[PDB]
Amino acid sequence: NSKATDDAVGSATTQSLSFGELGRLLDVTFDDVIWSTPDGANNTATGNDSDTCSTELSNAGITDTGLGATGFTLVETGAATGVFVGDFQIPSFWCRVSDTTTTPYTYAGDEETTTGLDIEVNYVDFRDASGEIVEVGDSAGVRAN
Amino acid sequence: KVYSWTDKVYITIVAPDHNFDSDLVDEIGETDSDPIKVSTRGFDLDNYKLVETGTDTGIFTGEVILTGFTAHDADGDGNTGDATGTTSGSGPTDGLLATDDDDGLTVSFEFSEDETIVGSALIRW
Amino acid sequence: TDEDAPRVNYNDLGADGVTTPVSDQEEAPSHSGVVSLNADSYKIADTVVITVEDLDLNVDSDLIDIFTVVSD
Amino acid sequence: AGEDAMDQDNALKISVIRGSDSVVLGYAGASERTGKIDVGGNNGTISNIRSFGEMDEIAPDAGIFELDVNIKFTDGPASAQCNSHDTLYTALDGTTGKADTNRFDDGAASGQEYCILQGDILQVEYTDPADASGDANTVTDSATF
Repeated sequence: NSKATDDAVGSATTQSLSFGELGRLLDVTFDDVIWSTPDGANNTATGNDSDTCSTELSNAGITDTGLGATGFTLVETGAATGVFVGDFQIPSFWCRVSDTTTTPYTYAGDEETTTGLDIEVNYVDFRDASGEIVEVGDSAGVRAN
Repeated sequence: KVYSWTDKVYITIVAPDHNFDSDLVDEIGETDSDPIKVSTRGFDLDNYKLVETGTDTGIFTGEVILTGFTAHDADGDGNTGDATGTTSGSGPTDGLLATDDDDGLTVSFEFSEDETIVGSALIRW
Repeated sequence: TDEDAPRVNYNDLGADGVTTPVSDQEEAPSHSGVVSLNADSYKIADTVVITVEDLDLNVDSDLIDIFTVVSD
Repeated sequence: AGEDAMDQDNALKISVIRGSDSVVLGYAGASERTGKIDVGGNNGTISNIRSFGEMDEIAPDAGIFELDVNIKFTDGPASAQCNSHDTLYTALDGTTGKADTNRFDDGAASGQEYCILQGDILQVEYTDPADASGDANTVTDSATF
């Protein structure tokens, strides 16, 4: 929670630069908001009701409260393939981050259903083809019937 | 164009400007900055959400049911309560509105501040 | 049959890490027992034989299923 | 390819309507519990309503959930046409009494008894937690006695 790269792929060590966070490798965002599990002392918000977001997620039975909870990690396909494959299951309920301008993140007091929201990933590329930092990601939507 | 009481109306809005994200079903009427105002000649609902039919269609669809008023014996058996008169609902599908037997529906949409596009309907037997 | 068919349940930890269950079911319907005689007419001591075809009376694939006659 | 159950609490409502009066048979989707019969949804407390449990999926790859519920001849709106029988009401709660309050939240009006007549409409209420728009949605199906 102390580091600014919480719930992000990478390393605990992180330095702030003009291109973002050094320790931030890959992030998954719902509605362009990073999916993070409520933790620390900044998750005391309860929202419109008296139930905290973490307690609401626990009551809903969603153990996938964040990227770290799911255990999602990147693993190479082979010894020298150079292609990394990682996966996780989309939860029915997620806790929206109220603001990303503070560490640890301050989470909203109520959860919302992920259906209809657009799920977007962002892989931070330290060296592009010309050998510099280029931000690339993909987009998808959480369908519902 | 013409409705009776205890009837449901499907509200459709073609607003390509509000299709903010192609992979996200956009919504309107949620906040006070972008309000949706449904109203009769005496009753109204505030902050009524509307939902896009598709992820990248640009058309918003939602329905409200006119619950009428409970002060009438429509069945003629001699007791009130024929229609559960109640004004409630804020989502795109659970809107409930009370409406007199002689009233008029009004739906107003805002696309920019101090600018509003409105729709009208009438209620008869 | 249909929604009430015997279904076996088995939890599993998937490759992603969730404990999603995997289940399979197979219908166990019944059959209309048909009993008939080998001939339309029989003589005295003609050794009539009763053939009963009904798969639901088989209660073991190993042992030979038999049905005695009550003497009481 | 696995077992699924509709675990949403009280998402399904089963009710019988005769004109301007309505009576609810119970609720489905939550944990099975003992409860009485409410008339017109007057009882604000939902824990006192009978629960039929979670619906079970018909096939591992179907997505359709079926629940078997039986309706007694007493499970209907009160009317004076049924005074011909001094009906004994089977208790739905833990008590063994045959009084009216044992099966229904409130006693029937004087001169009237709970019953179902010819032409009564049987309706099922289901609240979808996420439609194609990912919000609350109500769908109904109706049958006529």
